[PDB]
Order: sequence, then structure tokens, then C-alpha cells
Amino acid sequence: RPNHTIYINNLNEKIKKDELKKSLHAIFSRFGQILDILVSRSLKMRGQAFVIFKEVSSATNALRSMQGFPFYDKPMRIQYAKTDSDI
RNA sequence: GGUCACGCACAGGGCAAACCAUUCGAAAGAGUGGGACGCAAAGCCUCCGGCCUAAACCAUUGCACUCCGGUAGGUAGCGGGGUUACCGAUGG
Ligand SMILES: Nc1nc2c(ncn2[C@@H]2O[C@@H]3COP(=O)(O)O[C@H]4[C@@H](O)[C@H](n5cnc6c(=O)[nH]c(N)nc65)O[C@@H]4COP(=O)(O)O[C@H]3[C@H]2O)c(=O)[nH]1
Ligand SMILES: [Mg+2]
Ligand SMILES: [Mg+2]
Ligand SMILES: [Mg+2]
Ligand SMILES: [Mg+2]
Repeated sequence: RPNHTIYINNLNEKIKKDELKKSLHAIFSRFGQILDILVSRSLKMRGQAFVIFKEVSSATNALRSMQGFPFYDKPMRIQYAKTDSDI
């Protein structure tokens, strides 16, 4: 189940792309090295985020310590992602 | 001369990009004033395609690393199409 990238769900869809990036970057940065944060506001990608950590241990700590977290008045739903391509 | 085209001019000229000031706007962008990159319809119109914006509303819980909700607004100086018009190369 565990993975380098975490998949963040049920996000407030009214927050702009670049404010959400910055807000996620300042929150999850303490858990470990963040490679990139994937956020877009298209129909299929609304309310969603992919936070990529350099190591799984930091991602597991990120997933468990902040699951169900109140974020812009919405519960954060964290599960693992399936395949981190990029490069 | 008319009409429909056309732009090698002539002639009166017309408009105004970027930038700046200011107003409106959530934004894209628009108005007004200065200002000219250009423009033979760079006059006018969102009917079709593209591009740009996302405040409100409706819809959407969606696994991405081409891009993509409806809607609403915008660009006519992004094309196409519609419409109106000045000059007239011994002009076609
Ligand atoms: N009266 C008239 N004359 C025409 C027309 N078409 C061509 N000409 C003549 O041909 C010249 C070159 O035209 P252009 O290559 O379209 O190049 C033009 C054009 O791009 C632009 N321009 C000038 N006036 C206008 C205008 O009222 N509307 C537009 N869209 N462009 C203009 O400036 C350039 C130079 O203009 P000019 O010194 O007048 O010089 C013009 C003019 O003498 C027309 O429909 N009516
Ligand atoms: Mg002249
Ligand atoms: Mg002016
Ligand atoms: Mg003409
Ligand atoms: Mg308009």
C-alpha cells in the first residue's frame, strides 16, 4: 500500500492553484523532502493534490499524522498514490 | 455612371499597438486622456472555430504528470462568416 507520493482528497475547490500549492508546501515540508506538488483545477482534477516525498517513511508520517485534518474548513483525505512518473 | 471585385497609386484623410495616467471589473479585459507598433475596412456585429479569464451560480469526490464541466464574461488588432463605406492607377 505505501508509496512515495500521497494523494490528497476532499480539498476546498475554491482555493486558487498557486495558493493551494504554497499552503500545502508550508504544511507538509516538515515531514521530509518534497519533490513536487501536483495541483490543477480542471473538472477531473478539482479538489485533489499529489504531494511527492523523496522517501516513503516521510510520506507514511505525513499520511498518518494529518489524516482528516481541517483544511479550509474541509476534512483532508489522505491515501497513497499509484505511480510517480515525472522525472 | 452603377454593381461586383481588386489595391500598383492619387487625394482628402481616418483609426490607434506597446507603454503611462485614470476610471470600471473578482479576473480576462474594457472606457477615457496622452501616445503610435502597425492597419484598405485596425468601421460595426460573437453566428462558427481558436485563444484568454473564473467572482457568483449550477454541477463534479475526481489517480494526474497532452489538454478538457456547464455557464458567464472577454478578444472583431486570432481566424472564418455577416454587414456598411472613402479614393479609383488611360485603373479591372
Ligand atoms: N482610398 C483608398 N486607398 C487605397 C485603398 N486600398 C489601397 N489604397 C491605396 O494603396 C496604398 C497602399 O494600401 P495598403 O498596402 O492596404 O496600405 C495602407 C493601409 O495598410 C493603411 N491605411 C491607410 N488608411 C487606412 C484605412 O482607412 N483603413 C485601413 N484598414 N488601413 C488604412 O496605411 C497604408 C498606406 O495608406 P495610403 O498612404 O492611403 O496608401 C494606400 C492607398 O493610396 C482603399 O480601400 N481606399
Ligand atoms: Mg496619404
Ligand atoms: Mg487615443
Ligand atoms: Mg477594400
Ligand atoms: Mg464587445
